[PDB]
Amino acid sequence: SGTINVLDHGAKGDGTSDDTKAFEDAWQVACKVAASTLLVPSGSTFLVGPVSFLGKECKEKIVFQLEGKIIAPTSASAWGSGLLQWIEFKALQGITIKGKGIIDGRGSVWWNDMMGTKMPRTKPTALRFYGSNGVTVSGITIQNSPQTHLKFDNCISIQVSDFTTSSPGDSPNTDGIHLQNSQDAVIYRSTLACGDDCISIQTGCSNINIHDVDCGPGHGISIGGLGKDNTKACVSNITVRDVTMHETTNGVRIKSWQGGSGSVKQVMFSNIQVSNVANPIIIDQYYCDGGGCHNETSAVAVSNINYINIKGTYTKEPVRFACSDSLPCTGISLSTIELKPATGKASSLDPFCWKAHGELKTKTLPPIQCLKTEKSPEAASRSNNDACFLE
Ligand SMILES: *[C@@H]1O[C@H](CO)[C@@H](O[C@@H]2O[C@H](CO)[C@@H](O[C@@H]3O[C@H](CO[C@H]4O[C@H](CO)[C@@H](O)[C@H](O[C@H]5O[C@H](CO)[C@@H](O)[C@H](O)[C@@H]5O)[C@@H]4O)[C@@H](O)[C@H](O[C@H]4O[C@H](CO)[C@@H](O)[C@H](O)[C@@H]4O)[C@@H]3O)[C@H](O)[C@H]2NC(C)=O)[C@H](O)[C@H]1NC(C)=O
Ligand SMILES: *[C@@H]1O[C@H](CO)[C@@H](O[C@@H]2O[C@H](CO)[C@@H](O)[C@H](O)[C@H]2NC(C)=O)[C@H](O)[C@H]1NC(C)=O
Repeated sequence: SGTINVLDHGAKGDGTSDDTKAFEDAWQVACKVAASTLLVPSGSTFLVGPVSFLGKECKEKIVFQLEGKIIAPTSASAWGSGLLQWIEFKALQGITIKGKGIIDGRGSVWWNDMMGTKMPRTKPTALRFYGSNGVTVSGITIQNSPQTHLKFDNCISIQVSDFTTSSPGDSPNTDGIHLQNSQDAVIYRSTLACGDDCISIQTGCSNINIHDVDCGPGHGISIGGLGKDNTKACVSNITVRDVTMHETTNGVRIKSWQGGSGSVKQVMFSNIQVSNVANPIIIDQYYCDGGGCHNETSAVAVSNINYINIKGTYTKEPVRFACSDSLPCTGISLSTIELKPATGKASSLDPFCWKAHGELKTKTLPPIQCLKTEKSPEAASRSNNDACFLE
C-alpha cells in the first residue's frame, strides 16, 4: 500500500527490456504520498537508461529502497551525446536511497570506447544528487561506473553510510564520491575501490566530515583539483579521520592549478593508516593533469592544514608540500608521522618542501626539516579572506 514496487508499474526486471518508463511512473506514484517507499526489489535486475527523478513537482522524505540491481544500457543509442549523469535526483528535500542492492554502470563499454563514433572526455556519473537538502545514501553498492560513482552538487545536509564503490583500479576517472557546492556532509563506514580519487572535494564545499572509510584501489582522498582554467575555488572546514588506504596513488592530497584563486583553509587529516601508498601526504600547487603545466601569478591560498597520526608504508615521495611561488602555503602542522619506505626506490626520496610554512609538533619519520617557521608576508599580502568566507 505505502511501498510502491516497480514491478506493479510495468517494470519487467529481466535485465533486457527497458524499464525506464516504469521507474518514472512508479516515482510519480511515490511522489504523491509522504512516508512512501519506492522499492526496487531483490531478485530482479532492471535495465534503466538516463533518468531524472525530479522533486520540484514531487514530495519530500521519499525513500528509494534499492534491494535488487539496476544496470545501465550498453548501447550508444540509449545515451545521446553530452549527458553528464545516468541516474539523477534533483531538487528533493529529505530523500533517502537505502538498501543492499547494486547500481551497475557497465562502465567498461565507456572506459573501453564502445559508445558512439567517438569517446567523450567526460562520461556519465552513475548517481547524481542536485539541489537537494537532506540527502541520505546508505547500504548500496555502485559498481563499474562510466565515470564518477556518486556526486553531490549544490546539496546540504548529506549522510553517506555503509556505502561501497567497486570499479577497477586502472579504470579511467572513476572517482568514488565527488562533492561540489555542498555543505554539512558526513561520509562514514564506507569502502571505496576506485580508478581515481576515492573522495574528491571541489569548490564551494565546507563542513565535510569523513571518517571510518577504507580506500583502495584509487588515488586517495583529495581536495581539488582546484582553480583550473584560472578559476576561483573556496573550500573550508574539512575533517578526515580514521581512514585506511591500501595501494592508492596518494593518501591525503590537496591539488590546485597555477592561475587559480581563492582559498582552502582549515583541514584536518588524522588517524590515517597507509599501506603501499605512493604519495601519502601531498599539497601540489603545480597540478596539471590534463592541461598545461606553466606557472601563473595567481594561486589558491592554502592555509591551516593539519596532519596528525599518519603511519604506514609508502612507495614514492613520503611528503611533498609544493606550494606556489606567488602565494606560499602557511599554517601547515604535522604531528605523529611515521612513514616507512616500501621499496628501495622510495627509501631514496626525502620529503620535499617548496614555499611551505608551518610547524612540526613532533619529530617525524622520515624527518621533515624543510618547513619554514617564519611568517610569509607574501601569503598574507594576497586577499584570500573575504573573497571566499563570511566567518
Ligand atoms: C614553475 O615554478 C616552479 C617553482 O619555482 C619551478 O619548479 C622549481 O624549479 C626549480 C629550479 O629548477 C627547483 O629548484 C631547486 O630546488 C631544490 C630543492 O629545494 C628545496 O629543497 C632543498 C633541500 O633539497 C631546500 O634547501 C630548499 O630550500 C631552500 O631553498 C629555497 C629556494 O630559495 C628557499 O626558499 C629556502 O628558504 C631554502 O633556502 C627547498 O626546500 C634546491 O636544492 C635547488 O637549489 C640548488 O640548486 C640551485 C641552482 O641549480 C643552487 O643555486 C642552489 O643554491 C642549490 O644548490 C633548486 O632551488 C624547484 O625544486 C622547483 N620546484 C618545484 C615545486 O617543482 C618550475 O620549473 C616552474 N615551471 C615552469 C614551467 O616554469
Ligand atoms: C566544521 O565542520 C564540522 C563538521 O561539519 C561542523 O560540525 C558539525 O556541525 C553540525 C551542525 O551542522 C553538528 O550537528 C555536528 O555534530 C558537527 N559534527 C561534528 C563531528 O562535530 C562544524 O560546525 C564546522 N565548524 C563551523 C564553524 O561551522
